[PDB]
Amino acid sequence: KVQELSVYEINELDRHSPKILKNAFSLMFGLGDLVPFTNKLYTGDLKKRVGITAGLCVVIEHVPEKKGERFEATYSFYFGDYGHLSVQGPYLTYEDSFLAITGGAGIFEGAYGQVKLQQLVYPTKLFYTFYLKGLANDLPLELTGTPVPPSKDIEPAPEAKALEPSGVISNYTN
Amino acid sequence: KVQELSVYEINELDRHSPKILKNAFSLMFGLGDLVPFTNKLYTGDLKKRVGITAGLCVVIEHVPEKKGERFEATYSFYFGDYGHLSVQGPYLTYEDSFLAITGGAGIFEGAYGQVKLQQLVYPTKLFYTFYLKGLANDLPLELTGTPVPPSKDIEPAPEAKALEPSGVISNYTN
Amino acid sequence: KVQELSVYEINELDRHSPKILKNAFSLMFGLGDLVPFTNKLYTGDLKKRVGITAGLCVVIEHVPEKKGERFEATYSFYFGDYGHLSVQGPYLTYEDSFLAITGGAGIFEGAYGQVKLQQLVYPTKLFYTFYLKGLANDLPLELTGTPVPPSKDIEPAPEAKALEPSGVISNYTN
Repeated sequence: KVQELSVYEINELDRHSPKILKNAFSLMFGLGDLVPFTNKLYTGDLKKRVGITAGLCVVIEHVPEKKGERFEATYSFYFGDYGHLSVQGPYLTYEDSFLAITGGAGIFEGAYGQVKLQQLVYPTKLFYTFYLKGLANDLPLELTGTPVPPSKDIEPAPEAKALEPSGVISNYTN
Repeated sequence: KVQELSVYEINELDRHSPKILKNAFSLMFGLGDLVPFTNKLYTGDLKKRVGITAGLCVVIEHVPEKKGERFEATYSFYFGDYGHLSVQGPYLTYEDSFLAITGGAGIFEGAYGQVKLQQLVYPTKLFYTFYLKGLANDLPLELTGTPVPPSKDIEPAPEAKALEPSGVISNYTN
Repeated sequence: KVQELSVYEINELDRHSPKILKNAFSLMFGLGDLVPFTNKLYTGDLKKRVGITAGLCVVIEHVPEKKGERFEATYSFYFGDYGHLSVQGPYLTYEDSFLAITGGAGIFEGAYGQVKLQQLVYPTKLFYTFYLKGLANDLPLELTGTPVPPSKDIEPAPEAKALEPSGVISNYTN
């Protein structure tokens, strides 16, 4: 069975990220450019800080027709002591995409399926919906609150941005 | 149940690829050298352009006794509107290898198994056979035409090279 | 059915590894720094050389309060003619972690699950415990011997370090 899990990834610009290694033949982004990154991750209902994303975007090409870039991305999503999910696939700055769920650990051991990536504000706000298969158990209720509908205006709960106990999961990843 | 899917990956020299990021203290490839890449991808029967490969080869070592290199590769195969497959594992310039199928998306959601990489003409032509498990449905017929047996002299159909509708899949990746 | 598999990873200083690609503006590791690496891999009982590890550590952040680093790692474990296992996940220099098994090839085709990483000497000796599902067959007995108790003092069997027939698996990876 599929268990839907939604999360918001927010770049609050306080993690030295993105770091752009610029090597391409072109002034614009192009093959050769690498972007290691790490953003914050919140629950789909925006009530709690869960952890971080972490990994590498490999630039594949500039896409002038779409005024954007194609990256190939390899990264993980960290949920404090619950574990993590890993993914691989396309990040297009100009449109939504789906990535492969390559596996997980902790409660996410056995994870497979795909995840939808929706960019809400370039490059600071993204919304994901994992269509998760393979998990041993139902997801914890803490993570499965009704998601806030995605739009450019979303913000995590103030207590979650503030790292108050009510706004974080235990040992949220940082 | 295994569904075999074969494709040809061709470097037509028009995608700025490969891009070599040099760090090893050697005239030869060595650990430290990174090689982002993206080549064109055609059906196993060579009749249609499907998309591209995209990702990163990490040089592991030069192998003088084999006159070649070992890379560790993490990358995806894009099939236009159908989705993508992702892989991880060894690319040896000097011999065939098997890589892990880490997952997929679109029609390839749930994909697992291994893929055989056959190096046909270095560095411009490779032939792959995915031994695909976990797919929801039989693959579309236009992807499963009897493959052209691999040889150094294979060429995509002229319609596929020229990007005519009869020689491409819908929204073929570029 | 889960099959447990333990192996030792040792940096014997003869593979040019690790290579530190320094891009962060600090003397400390930081986002931007990339570390391609490849170490030797021995059985859990330390009697046999099996192969190598090979891949890339991406620095995510320095963790000064823990006197260590967080990396996001993408790499494979090579077992000679047996095949390989691929992983994605966290490597923290200051505490044990679990990584996702993203897939495998050979006897490891269909592999999934998670793997524990335990550092014994930073960064030259590590001990892993794979929790493997999905395999077609029971693991070969030469890989499932009782592990040597993990400590900073572990050493491969003399025959294995010297690459004598009795101390290696067939076509052990190098």
